[PDB]
Amino acid sequence: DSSYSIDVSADSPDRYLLDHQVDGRELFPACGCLVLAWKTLAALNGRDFEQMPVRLSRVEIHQAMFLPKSGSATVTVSVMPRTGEFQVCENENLLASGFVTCPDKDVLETSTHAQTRSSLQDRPATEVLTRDEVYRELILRGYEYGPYFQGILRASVDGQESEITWDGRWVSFMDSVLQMDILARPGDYQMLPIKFQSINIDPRVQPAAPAEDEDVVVLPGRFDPVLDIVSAGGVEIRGLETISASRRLTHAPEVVEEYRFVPHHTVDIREYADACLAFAVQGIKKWLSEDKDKVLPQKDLLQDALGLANQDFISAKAALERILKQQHGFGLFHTLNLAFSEPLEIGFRETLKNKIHHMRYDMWDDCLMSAVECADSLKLCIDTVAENTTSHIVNVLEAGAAKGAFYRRAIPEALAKFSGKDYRYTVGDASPMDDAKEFSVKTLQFDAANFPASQAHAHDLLVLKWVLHQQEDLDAAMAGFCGFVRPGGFILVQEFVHRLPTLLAVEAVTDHPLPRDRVLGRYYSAAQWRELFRRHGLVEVIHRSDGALADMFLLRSRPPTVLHLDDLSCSWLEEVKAKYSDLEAMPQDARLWLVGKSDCNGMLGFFNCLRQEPGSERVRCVQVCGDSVPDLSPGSAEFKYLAEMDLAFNVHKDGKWGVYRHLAITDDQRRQQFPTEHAFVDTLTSGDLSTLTWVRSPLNLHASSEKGQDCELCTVYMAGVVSRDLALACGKLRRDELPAGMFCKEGTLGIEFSGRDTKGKRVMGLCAPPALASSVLCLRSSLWSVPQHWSLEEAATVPVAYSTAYYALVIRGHVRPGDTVLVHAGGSPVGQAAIAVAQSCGCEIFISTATDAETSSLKSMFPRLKDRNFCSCKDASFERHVKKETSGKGVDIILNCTTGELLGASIRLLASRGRFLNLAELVFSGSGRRDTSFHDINLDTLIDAQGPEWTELTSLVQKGIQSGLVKPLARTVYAMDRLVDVFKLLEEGAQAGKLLVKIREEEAEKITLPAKKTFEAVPRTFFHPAKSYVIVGGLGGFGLELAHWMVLRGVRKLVLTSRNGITTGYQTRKIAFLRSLGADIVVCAVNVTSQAAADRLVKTATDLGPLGGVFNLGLNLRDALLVEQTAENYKQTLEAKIQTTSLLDGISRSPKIQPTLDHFVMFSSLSAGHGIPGQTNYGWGNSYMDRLCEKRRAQGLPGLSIQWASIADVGFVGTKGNNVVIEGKWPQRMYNCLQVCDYFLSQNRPVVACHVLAEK
Repeated sequence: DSSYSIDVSADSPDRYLLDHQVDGRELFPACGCLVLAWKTLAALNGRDFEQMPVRLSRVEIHQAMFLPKSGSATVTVSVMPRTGEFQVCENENLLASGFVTCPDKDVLETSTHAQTRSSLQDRPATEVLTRDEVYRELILRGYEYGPYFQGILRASVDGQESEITWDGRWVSFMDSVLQMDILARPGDYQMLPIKFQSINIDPRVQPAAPAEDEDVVVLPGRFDPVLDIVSAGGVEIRGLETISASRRLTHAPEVVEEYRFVPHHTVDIREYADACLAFAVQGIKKWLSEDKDKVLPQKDLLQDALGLANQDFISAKAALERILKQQHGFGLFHTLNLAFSEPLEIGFRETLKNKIHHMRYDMWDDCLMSAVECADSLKLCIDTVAENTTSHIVNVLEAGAAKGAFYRRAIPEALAKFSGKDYRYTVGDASPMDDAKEFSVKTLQFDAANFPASQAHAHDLLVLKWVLHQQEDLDAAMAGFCGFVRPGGFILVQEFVHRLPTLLAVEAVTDHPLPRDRVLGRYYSAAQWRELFRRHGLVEVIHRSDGALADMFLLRSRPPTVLHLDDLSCSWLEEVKAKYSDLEAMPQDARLWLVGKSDCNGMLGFFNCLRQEPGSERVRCVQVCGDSVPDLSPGSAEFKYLAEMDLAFNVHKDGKWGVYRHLAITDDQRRQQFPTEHAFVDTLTSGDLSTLTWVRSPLNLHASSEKGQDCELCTVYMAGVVSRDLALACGKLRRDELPAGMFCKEGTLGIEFSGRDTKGKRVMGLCAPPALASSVLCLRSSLWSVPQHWSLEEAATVPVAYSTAYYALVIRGHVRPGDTVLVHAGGSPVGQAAIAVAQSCGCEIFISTATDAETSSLKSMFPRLKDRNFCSCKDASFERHVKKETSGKGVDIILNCTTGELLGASIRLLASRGRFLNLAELVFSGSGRRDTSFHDINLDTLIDAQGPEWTELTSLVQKGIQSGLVKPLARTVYAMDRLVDVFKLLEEGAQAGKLLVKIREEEAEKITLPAKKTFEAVPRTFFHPAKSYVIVGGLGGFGLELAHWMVLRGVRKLVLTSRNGITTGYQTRKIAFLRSLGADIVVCAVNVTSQAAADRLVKTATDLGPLGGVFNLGLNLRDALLVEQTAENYKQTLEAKIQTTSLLDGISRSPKIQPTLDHFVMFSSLSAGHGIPGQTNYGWGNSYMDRLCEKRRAQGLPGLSIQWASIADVGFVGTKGNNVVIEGKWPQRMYNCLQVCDYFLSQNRPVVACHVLAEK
């Protein structure tokens, strides 16, 4: 137990160990455990770990320790003297094991140690990867190494020849070599090493450690793929079996949101409101009729309310009870019932008020009170305020916080999503507000006019939720509120207009009494509210209603210079550049009126970026879209109406004035299952059985034609489920473990199926994985015709069951007349199939049922079975029974299906020349029966590799079907929408025989067309393999990864267009990999700027195949403030987005390509939505692209514009470090970006956005 205490403090040597990060976690590298075992062996043998050649074999990695951010950890090492079986473990959980020894000269076997010349230099840059790209690949996979572990200086495109930087530390060097190995196997899944085969270290031949001044040593390293052996300097790693991992998003969830032009102006909420009004009216009538003790608070007020409403308790109570019954959250009625029905004796006020205070928490979340404060309206109001205040911090004050509790929904749904505009929010009310502790805010207690002068004019947004109908002197209270607001600030008001008597019942208790325009002495109408706002220097900028109770208003405290940027050739650039400095010298009461009315006027993004720059505060943008162009000439009624508000972002559309704002997309909308003609079940979050759901299938795209062999598309009617499907869905069996040919498939669940083939003839059989689906593309060789007298509910049981039975007993077991067959778990369908086959051959069968009901059922299903041929599988008793009944010889064919100690017991029953058919081996190898045989039976491999054996098996099962041998087993049909329960039951072990899923009900006729049907399924994104897609500028950083994802999703014909073509080595490696996946990548270098260039591009695409999509990913970054912006920069930036986009749009809507195009996509950036300082070219380009895509969708044809915040890894930000924050937007990962893109490609919205917020 040579314990090692590692330390990771600042001054400790091992600080570098914190550089080995894997998805934002400081994992202790396996190389560390290897080096620790090396040192332990060296110490135990009286040697130094720098001059002792070592060899670690059979190494296996169990767990990965998480290094503390700062502190120390303990790891023990326990090696055996003779065998050298080390065991590196910490605390109670083992980390790694294997054997470690010290061999003689015969330690290294590669000869790369002797080699000293590199030769990697003087090779064209197009054929060598530098450190930056070599580690860009690995960070893309998920390994994010720090500078100390970035121990690779150069690599070849083949990934074979490479250069390592030796600088003393052994762990860094070993992890560099392992990084070489990982680089040798491309992909997109976070590979995790588990088992090695041989790690030989020979420090003697290794070059000596550099001194401090001798910089580093460059060591050559080579990876031989024949044996899969990576050797650099003095190390030699071999084997490296690996598994997959499910990644771990390092940041907060991506905030998907759709751009939309938001204009200014459960139970049916109106019905709820009306019913509650009637209930309140009758309850007030009851109270007035039962007011003999004169205890009713302000009886005159409630009499007035009842009289105004006028203009049985059981009846209305039943009305509201029924309306509740037919139906989330119902608060108003519950509180009203509590209030009306309560002992009204002396002291009523305080007890009832305390009860109402208890219930206020539920009262907030009511489907009538919270009917107007939907996420949409709050986000609209808050973002309007945010983009109309010139400051990095926005102040918000909430008066009467206790009554309203606005923050409840304004902080976590409209403020917490702020990016680049910090929010300072404070509450105020005479009552304590400790309940606001969770939502961190500063408490400024007060209430009226005795208004704190400390915040005299230091607020931008004042919140008035149900606090405007409580004051008496509305004029003075308004004067105080308006004072509370900075000039140009906003006020949020939420009031009641209709159905006042209801909730007046409540206010008469909980609210302060008031005397008595004044509707009920306390309330004002909508028009009256607007009059009140008008009288007090306030213009209502937004008005939202709910039609029942509540109305929200966002109000603002009230020689123009127009500048029509109608031109799109950047003459406006010079015009505005000259006219915009004139604002600075001008007084602060004058603003610049930028007016844009063009076919695709792009001012939205341009101004969004320009706003950040200094001196832009007094600049107003006016975007005009659509016809009915408003009169924007100076002196026009529209212009007076606009200046009455003076809003930064004002847009016109459909004849109404609104604002182009972002709106969040709730998870209820990211899983809206749509109807599709084909679908297959899959697990969204791999490893969880609670997420199984139906996803659209690529067959819907008429991709049913398979190049290999001839295939037939069958319409499934009854899809079976096997233990294999559970093993895959749960996560016990990783996808990559499946045979090549099933890993590239669409899904991986379900094999058996049965239904009508083309022309309708009923068939059944196994197939590729995507069988548990509403349609399957079988290979025409795995199809048996359903006989008569066999309804499809029964044919779903023969396959897999009898297939495995025959394949085990006959094809491989070769059971003969005689011999003894031990069938474990005779209850399961495979057990019964094996019983049938074995009894057909005539052998003696020893069954091992688990329970007793299974024994009775089997005995009643098979007459010839006696009572001596049964055992108990649950416990290790079957061994005794089998050995006693068979005279100790032992059985011959053990169709075993158990594991663990039961497996050892089963192995200890096998007789000489015995065949152990393991359906699920380590113990077996140590057998003592001499001539034996062990057969691993995995039907998946046979299904994939349909050699002669598959045809022979098909023939055997068909011949059996012709006879009476095979017959359907016990079946348990489960409805379609019961996948989670079906899989859970399959996990439990209480499965009743077989398990099926009824996709479609069988019809009377025995041969007919399968009719039509639509299935609910979450839409995925798949591409037609016979089409061609162009990725303009796809050769950059994002483009390449988008192309790899595309090729994974089915694209086989690509045109990666770039400026100069292939320049670096990373592009060449990516091209080679994509072509290795079996795709046609015709890289061009056509800078699309004229009709001829685009025509040539389309000619290339068509020569590849019919054109289907165009993913424009080009960009040009000439960042510079508008005060010092040159026409050349604008031209160079727009020709990358505007010219190319316009030409592609013009050429893709021609008659010859329009009916074949479905994926016109333009990658944009948020710089058009949220602005970036001094990047107006990017903003104008992005705005134009978004407007073009909106026009496209309005006109038909596909259209899409995805606005990104910041992509990590690939971009230059990834090279400098994927942590730099811009406007508070963390650099988004890649795979998360790809998943968001996957959702975005298959949803009908013109322009969308996606950004990841950074920890403030």
